[PDB]
Amino acid sequence: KSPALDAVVIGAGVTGIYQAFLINQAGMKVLGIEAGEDVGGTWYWNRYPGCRLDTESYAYGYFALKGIIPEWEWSENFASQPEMLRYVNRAADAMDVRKHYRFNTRVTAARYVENDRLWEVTLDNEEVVTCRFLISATGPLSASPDIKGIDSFKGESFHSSRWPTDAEGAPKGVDFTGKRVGVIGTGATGVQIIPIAAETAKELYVFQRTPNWCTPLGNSPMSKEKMDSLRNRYPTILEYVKSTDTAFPYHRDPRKGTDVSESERDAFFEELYRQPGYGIWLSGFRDLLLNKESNKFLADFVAKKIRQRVKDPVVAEKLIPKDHPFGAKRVPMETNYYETYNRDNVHLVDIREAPIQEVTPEGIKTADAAYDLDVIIYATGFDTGSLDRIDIRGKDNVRLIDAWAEGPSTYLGLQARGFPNFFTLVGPHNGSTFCNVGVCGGLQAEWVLRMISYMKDNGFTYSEPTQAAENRWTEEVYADFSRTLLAEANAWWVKTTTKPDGSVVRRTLVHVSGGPEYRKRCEQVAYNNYNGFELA
Amino acid sequence: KSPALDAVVIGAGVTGIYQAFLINQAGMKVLGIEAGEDVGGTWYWNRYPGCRLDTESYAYGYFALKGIIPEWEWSENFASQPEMLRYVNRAADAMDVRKHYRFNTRVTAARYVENDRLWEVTLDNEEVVTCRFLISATGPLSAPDIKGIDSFKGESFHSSRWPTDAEGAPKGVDFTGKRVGVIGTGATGVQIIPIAAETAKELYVFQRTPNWCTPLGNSPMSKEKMDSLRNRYPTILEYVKSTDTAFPYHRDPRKGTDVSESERDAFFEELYRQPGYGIWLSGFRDLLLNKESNKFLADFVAKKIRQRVKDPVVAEKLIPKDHPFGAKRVPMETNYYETYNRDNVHLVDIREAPIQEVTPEGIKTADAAYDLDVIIYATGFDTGSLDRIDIRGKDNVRLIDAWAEGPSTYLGLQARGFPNFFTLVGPHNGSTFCNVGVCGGLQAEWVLRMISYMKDNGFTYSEPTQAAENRWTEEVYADFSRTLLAEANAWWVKTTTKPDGSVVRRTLVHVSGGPEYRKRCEQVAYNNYNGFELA
Ligand SMILES: Cc1cc2nc3c(=O)[nH]c(=O)nc-3n(C[C@H](O)[C@H](O)[C@H](O)COP(=O)(O)OP(=O)(O)OC[C@H]3O[C@@H](n4cnc5c(N)ncnc54)[C@H](O)[C@@H]3O)c2cc1C
Ligand SMILES: Cc1cc2nc3c(=O)[nH]c(=O)nc-3n(C[C@H](O)[C@H](O)[C@H](O)COP(=O)(O)OP(=O)(O)OC[C@H]3O[C@@H](n4cnc5c(N)ncnc54)[C@H](O)[C@@H]3O)c2cc1C
Repeated sequence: KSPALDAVVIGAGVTGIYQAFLINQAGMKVLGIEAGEDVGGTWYWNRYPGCRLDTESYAYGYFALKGIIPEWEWSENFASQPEMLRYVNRAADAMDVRKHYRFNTRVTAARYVENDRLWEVTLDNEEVVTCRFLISATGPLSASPDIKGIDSFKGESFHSSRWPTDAEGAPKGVDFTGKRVGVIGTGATGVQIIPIAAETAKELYVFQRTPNWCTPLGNSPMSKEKMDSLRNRYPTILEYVKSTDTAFPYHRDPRKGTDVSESERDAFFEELYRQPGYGIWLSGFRDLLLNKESNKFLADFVAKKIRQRVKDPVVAEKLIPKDHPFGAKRVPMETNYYETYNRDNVHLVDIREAPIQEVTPEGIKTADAAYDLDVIIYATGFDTGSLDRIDIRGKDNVRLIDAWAEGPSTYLGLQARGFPNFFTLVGPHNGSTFCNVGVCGGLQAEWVLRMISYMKDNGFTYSEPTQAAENRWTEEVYADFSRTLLAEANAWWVKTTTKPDGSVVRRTLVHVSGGPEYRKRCEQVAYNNYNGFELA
Repeated sequence: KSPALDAVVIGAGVTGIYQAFLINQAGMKVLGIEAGEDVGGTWYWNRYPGCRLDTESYAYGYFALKGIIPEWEWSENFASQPEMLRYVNRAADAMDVRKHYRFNTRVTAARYVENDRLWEVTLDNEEVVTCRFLISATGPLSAPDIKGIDSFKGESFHSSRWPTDAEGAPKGVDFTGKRVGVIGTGATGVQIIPIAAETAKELYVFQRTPNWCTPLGNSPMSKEKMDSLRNRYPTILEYVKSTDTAFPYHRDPRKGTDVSESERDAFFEELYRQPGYGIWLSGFRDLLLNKESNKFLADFVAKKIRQRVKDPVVAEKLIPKDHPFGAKRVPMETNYYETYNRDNVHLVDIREAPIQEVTPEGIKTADAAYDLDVIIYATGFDTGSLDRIDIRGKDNVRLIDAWAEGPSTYLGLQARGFPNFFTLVGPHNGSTFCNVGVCGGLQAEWVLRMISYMKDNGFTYSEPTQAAENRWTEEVYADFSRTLLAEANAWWVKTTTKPDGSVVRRTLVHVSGGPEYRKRCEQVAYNNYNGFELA
């Protein structure tokens, strides 16, 4: 049998809708599927107070850089969620892409049918569509707590992954006047929520096990003159972000930390720290993430600034990580976060030394005290992937989740052996963790378009990585990872298995190779007739 | 005073015409100047028999890849000069670029007017045109001192100016009944020699020392293949934009010394028989970094020459002993070695017996006299294309004097002393080992972006700072020094001892990978052209 569609794209975040647009544009039959009511992905689902980009708006706005909505005007240097959603909606208007999508629809299963070289996609556990190619754009991140009696709390509970919204689409109940509020989690979302909650809360208790390194965002409104000169510079901006390791508008200093004196370093860090955006991390010395000494130079500088900004030295010290290097995790940026602790009604609770024994009807119970609360905010982190919710079955009925149980195994981060004609766009296993996804995801969608077109042009109906290509690729991805500070720092990012026979397999959950070098490899493969893929 | 033009572009080869096209398309006023009649540059001036690409036609044809002439059809895998000239003509037609050019016109001088931030450009030592920006696209290569050349009574042919018929094809390529001498076995000689031998009564090749050459493996391009190529143009473009040379090849990730002798030989045998430059560009990653690895390949190619040339004494005179393989841009050949197997073809070693003079009757060497009906001077390449122009910067300094110790630039594009002046496509910015169809196109795009940024911001002055130029120029020498090229081509380095006794070394050749170099250029452009003072 022949499939009804050339492709199904799962997801209508920035990645999915661009893939669908490209495929329709090339004259092929695409159906998008989205669980929500409309486009946006991240920017549709996440509506908690202070939700905002870490990437310069202009750099994230690939659809404007690529001339799809070249006239777009950013109002802020780092756009809030509502502005981001307007951006994605405007892009979708211009792409005329909503008409290819079925919204309010979940893919629950997808099954490869060997004899027909197609995928059977089950929607909402009932209807089945068939496509030659299945393309996942289901999100590089998933909702992340492990404490008794959470459901027993009799006040208002808020979860940042599913913040309640009103009729407009704005967050519900962010006015905390008269309320004692407890926040669990000081990761990226916690450091955005904490300062805002503190504006109105009667009291605010922050339950922190271990701190993250955070740096100031430096956000400000975008003037008309800046926005115009940016747009005039788009051709250079595009070429620049295509050429940096992360696709952020930053590149590392060519010197090592020791190439300069303590005096120069301090002045260098001071200047970076006060500059809006990720410069402090991404413009740092070349060995920042390769050398413990070099990393300590910066980590000690950031500590110094945290002690400057927090008045109480006891509290200051609890906000400074002693257990991991700076820049081992996508660093959260913040707007007046550390200053929040200077408020009379803000209290830091160290739950490492006094762990939470249970959430109770009245609040939170640690080993050391009872906190009577009206509100608990679960400012919960991020990893388990977006694909696990789908029962994906490849050849011989193998489950993707079993295929990847000892860690992701792919060729080029895009296809897995066992699962022909299936592309996995934008995920930690192909570089989303440290990427400007706006740009990285766009370029990846373009590469997938070119492979599908090549197959169409050549009459190929089957693609699957060989065992050798997959194994070498995955080993090489791990080898890249292991040469950095991330490997010792993030233990859970490496799956180590000892096989029956006795071989030891090491795989990283997170691909950290530079984008340009990654894409150069992908073009080497594409030009040489998709070497490493069995095509038929 | 305000300049009449935003820019003057010197030259109508593929680089110049593209630059001029870009600037006019951006809505700026450009004037092109070209010494010749029409467009083509290389492909206009070089009309000798056997002239042909070393780069796969589809990969050189950036104008087809970029959608300027997307419908173009290559008739062979490595296009002959006549096909290339048609390519450039068709591109120029589609670009509507000839209307912006002065032809039959030679820039003789260019002077920077400091009070006015513009260039005065002198044409054929008479008319003066003014521009904000001067962009040289005068060619990555320029241009024999033998007593008595004018004394020969036979026919003399110079490869750089082969006479043409009315249809513009080489004249006098039938040597039936003629005794022919060819002086030189660089790129042009090895293209001319096998063709001359098809008809010559007798052929004498006057060779000082041999080059390394490899088989081109050229063949006609079928419609089927052309169409499949056109369909993958998006991929082909991305690939050539990401390889080190912009050729459609990338190095093997392994070091030569890491692969066994039997494997290596087999690897080399397959590449040797594959059309184009794979034997060099797809080779081991350390070919130009490790002497033992290079020697593996040089020994292999020598084994192939001994196989192809029947007489071992002649074969050995055709195998270089003085240099590593691939330390110069390697001439590719069509049946060149086999020419020497013919009974009427003779290799004359002029190292062993240098030429004394040309005489009315032929050539006299230290050893013998050769009676000839035809002499072909198949000349090679040194001096730069800019040397022919009297270029004066601030305080009336000559560019010749500013670059006397070697080229000194920022980003290979502008030189301190010479504001608003861009040098496109020359050995000092990567042309030697590049597919110039692509590298040059990309360079022109970068310069256009800089010029557009200046126009947007109202800047009328650009010049590299001393620190930027020095740092850049020193790095370029550093990368160069860590390759075999430093030992192999000693004349590619200028070593000056200054009056204070300090030693300055500059490379004449920039050898960084294209992608890396362009990344550096974008780092600069994004950061408001840091290292250029702009005003
Ligand atoms: C708060 C926050 C801030 C961020 N800030 C940045 C930033 O500044 N810079 C940056 O580069 N990245 C940032 N990101 C990362 C973000 O993931 C990417 O920028 C980008 O939004 C991901 O786009 P996407 O289309 O790949 O996936 P998503 O935006 O996650 O969209 C995936 C879509 O798939 C749908 N879906 C999933 N499964 C199914 C199914 N089974 N059936 C039907 N539909 C399904 C979901 O409903 C969702 O709409 C941020 C993420 C978060 C959460
Ligand atoms: C025989 C041969 C084969 C080659 N094969 C390849 C190949 O296969 N692949 C590859 O990448 N490269 C090859 N090259 C290199 C070649 O130089 C480039 O490919 C390319 O043609 C250079 O283009 P250009 O526009 O930069 O300069 P050119 O083509 O050299 O043109 C420069 C133009 O400037 C004009 N000019 C110079 N000075 C003045 C002046 N003062 N006033 C007015 N006009 C002036 C000249 O008349 C000329 O027309 C080859 C070169 C030669 C000689």
